Amino acid sequence: SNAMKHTIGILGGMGPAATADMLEKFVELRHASCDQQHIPLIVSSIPDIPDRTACLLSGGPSPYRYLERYLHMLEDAGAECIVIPCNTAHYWFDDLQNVAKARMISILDATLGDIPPSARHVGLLATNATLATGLYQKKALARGLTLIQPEDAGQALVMQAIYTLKRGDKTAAQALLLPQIDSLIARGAQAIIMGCTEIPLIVAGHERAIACPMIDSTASLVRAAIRWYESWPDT
Amino acid sequence: AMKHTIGILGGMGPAATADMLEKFVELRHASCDQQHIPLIVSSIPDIPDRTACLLSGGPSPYRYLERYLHMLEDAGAECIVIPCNTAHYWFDDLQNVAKARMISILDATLGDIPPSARHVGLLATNATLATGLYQKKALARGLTLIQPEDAGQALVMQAIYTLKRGDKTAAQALLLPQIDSLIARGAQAIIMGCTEIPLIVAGHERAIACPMIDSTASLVRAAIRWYESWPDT
Ligand SMILES: OC[C@H]1O[C@@](CO)(O[C@H]2O[C@H](CO)[C@@H](O)[C@H](O)[C@H]2O)[C@@H](O)[C@@H]1O
Ligand SMILES: [Mg+2]
Repeated sequence: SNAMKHTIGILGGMGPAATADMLEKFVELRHASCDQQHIPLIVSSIPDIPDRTACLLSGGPSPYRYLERYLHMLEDAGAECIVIPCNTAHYWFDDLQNVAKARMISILDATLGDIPPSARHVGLLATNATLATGLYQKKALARGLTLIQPEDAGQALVMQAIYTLKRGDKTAAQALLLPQIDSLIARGAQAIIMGCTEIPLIVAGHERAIACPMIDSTASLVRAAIRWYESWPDT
Repeated sequence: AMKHTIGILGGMGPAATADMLEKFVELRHASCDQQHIPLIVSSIPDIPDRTACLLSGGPSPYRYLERYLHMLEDAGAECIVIPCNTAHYWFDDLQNVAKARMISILDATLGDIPPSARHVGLLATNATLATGLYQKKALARGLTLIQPEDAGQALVMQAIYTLKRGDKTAAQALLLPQIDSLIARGAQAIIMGCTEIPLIVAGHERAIACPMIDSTASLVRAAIRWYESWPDT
């Protein structure tokens, strides 16, 4: 668990299914000949972190002091680099980066970096809060992208899909989400960002039925963390 | 950290550890994220190969296990579970050094076998079989364990390490005929006694004529029971 081992901490639990999905992806995306070749990881999946959207939109209790606590726990355990598999939680990214000893890597930049340069007009599937606070907007503008978001009726259904997956019914979530993906495509999306970490779990298996490339924010962050680990002269 | 947090001392291998987290989500009833089990996970895979140590004279995993155990405790884990069957060779030693509660995969798994199944197949690593980890516990319960013959066990071992290398399709081609052989030999149930096995079998249970007992899922259920036994949870 050495710091000199370049251990990656996952500040997770938002939600727990997305965190488990990230772990599976670290295994998938890392080239390894055996157990011992995989990436060293310490994971916090401690879900009591208050709901991010309720905080931002309703003035519910802030997740910030939980994130800070669990970040220091990971650092104290030896994590040299920290990744957060929750898009909405990146509202607090800069604040956490101010207090962090460990390197931090943003899901937002990793995700935008994984969009083909030819897709200028890009759908965005995310929580109401990620949209309302514009987490992707400045970075997308800088890259010369136009973000396409579901209109109000559609967005409510996307939000319901996310929370339905969070409650554990994937089938019901899919029936809610898939029609919203087609609407984005019908409106001209050249790719669609899955900008909430439950979305890839809902979509999994249907990519073939979907006419445009889906950009997986969780997988993008995993790839970035892998590059970070692999950059070291001793790894 | 959180009250009654469960540490997972994982990474053996990492795919099985990920499978364990998925199962904690599946098997816990929760109204929302905030009702899920608090977990801190070590998946730090540099732990030396368990079977290689035991049958091949390779370096011992023990000191790694002890280190990461303390790490989890220091992070606030009050109960520790290990999603590797072969690593239970060291369970008693770890429990001695542990302040936190520990829950054995072996007992959790045997306790989930239907009482009607007397003659049970066992899919596990060579080391788990050779050191008899399941053996004494099973006999106490009146079970008779059936294991593959030499040739078949080499293929089970190959399947496990093939999954560990990341090819599930090749692992399945290797494993499935060994499952059929156990049933042909009269297995009333089969213990998947290696945490990679459920990953290989997943998607095939219907094709399989007898119940498979998932060691990972058994351990998860036992940890959930431990967590829910707290009056302040
Ligand atoms: O847009 C760049 C901006 O993003 C931040 C985090 O908000 O860092 C991200 O981008 C960097 C350069 O691409 C990466 O090295 C880094 O890992 C990623 O988090 C800021 O640091 C930076 O100003
Ligand atoms: Mg390197």
